[PDB]
Amino acid sequence: GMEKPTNYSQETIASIAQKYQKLAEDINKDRKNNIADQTVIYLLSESLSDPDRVSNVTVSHDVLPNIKAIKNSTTAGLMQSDSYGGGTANMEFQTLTSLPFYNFSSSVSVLYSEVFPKMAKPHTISEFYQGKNRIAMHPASANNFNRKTVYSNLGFSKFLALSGSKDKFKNIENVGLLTSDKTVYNNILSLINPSESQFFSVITMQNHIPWSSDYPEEIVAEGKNFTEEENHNLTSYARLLSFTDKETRAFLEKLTQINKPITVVFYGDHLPGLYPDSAFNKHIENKYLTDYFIWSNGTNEKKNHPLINSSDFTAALFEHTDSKVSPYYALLTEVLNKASVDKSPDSPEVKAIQNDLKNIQYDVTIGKGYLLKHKTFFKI
Ligand SMILES: [Mn+2]
Repeated sequence: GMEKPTNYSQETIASIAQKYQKLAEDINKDRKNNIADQTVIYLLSESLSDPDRVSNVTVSHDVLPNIKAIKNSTTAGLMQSDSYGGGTANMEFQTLTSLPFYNFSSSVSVLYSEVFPKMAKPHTISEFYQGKNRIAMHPASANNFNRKTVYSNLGFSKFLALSGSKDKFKNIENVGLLTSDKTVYNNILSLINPSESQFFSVITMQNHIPWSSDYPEEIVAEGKNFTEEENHNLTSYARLLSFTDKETRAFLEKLTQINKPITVVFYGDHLPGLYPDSAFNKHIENKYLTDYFIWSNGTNEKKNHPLINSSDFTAALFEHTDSKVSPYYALLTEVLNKASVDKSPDSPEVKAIQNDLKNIQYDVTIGKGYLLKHKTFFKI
C-alpha cells in the first residue's frame, strides 16, 4: 500500500505535530476568515482539458473561451493528473484528503477501494461542515468506485445519483449520450441553502467516454495523422466541451446572485483518452495536465500557482479565501508552495517537507495512528 519512511516513529510524528502547530498559529495571525463561513463546491469536470495544449490538434473554434476568461480572473492554472483517460476517483480522493497519490505504492489502483477503508477516522475538508450540509453528486451509480461507502463514512446527508441511493436528480436532461452538466449545475443551485454553510462534492458525467454530438456543427476538429474515428471522437468531445463552457459560465453567474460567500474548486480529472501519444509531439508532459480554477462569488484574489497537484486544492482553497488553517493544512500549505509537483525532487528543502508529509500520510493510512494522540493536529 505504501512504504514506511525510514524515520517513522512516535517521536517523529510528535516533532511534526508541534512544528506545524506553531506554523499554523503564525499563518493564522495573517489569515482573516474561517472556512466554515464559506460554502465550498468541489467540482470534478469529467475529462475536461483544453485541447489547445495538444500540439498536433486543430479545432475550428475556441471551445473553452468562458472558462479561460474565468481562469484569468482568479486563482487558476494547470493541474497535474496521475492517469490518462481514466482514474476519476483517485483525483477525487486526493482533493478531499489532500494525500498525494505519488507517495503511495504503484500497486494501488483505486484509492477508494484499497486505502480509504483502511483509514482510521479519515480527515477531509468536509469535516468542517455539519453532516446535514454535506452533499455529494454523481450522475451514475452511487456504488461506482465505492463512492457510496466513502460518503456514508464521511457523514454526508445526501448523495444524488442515477441509482444506488435514495437521492435523485431533478429535471434530468442529456447533452450527448449522458447527463448534461446543465442538469448537474441546476441541481447544485436547487440545494444551495443561504442560511447554511454547505460543502458539495460533485463528479460530472457529460464528457465521459463515449462522446457523441452532432452540434454545434460548425465546430470541427482534426489531428495530424489521426484516423477518421479519432478525428470524430475529438470533434464530438470538442463540441461537448463547448456546452460545458457556456453552462459553467451561467452556473457561476447564478452563484453571484446568492447572498452567501461561495467558492468553487473546478478541475478536470484527466485528459480524455481519445488522443494518440503522437498528438503531443514535443510536449508529452501535456498528456497529464488539465485545467483548474478556484473561484469565489465575491471578490477574487489571483494567487500564483501555475502548476499544482490534485492534493493541493484544499491548501490552495484556504490561501485563496484567506481562511485560518489547522496544523495539518499548515503542512499542506508548505507543500503547496515549496514541495509540490512544480519543484525539483532533488532539492533538499523539497525532500524535508515531503518527508514530513510521508510520515503523516503513512500514520493515517496503514501506520500506527500516532496522530490520534495529537488531538489538535486536524482542528483549526
Ligand atoms: Mn474521469
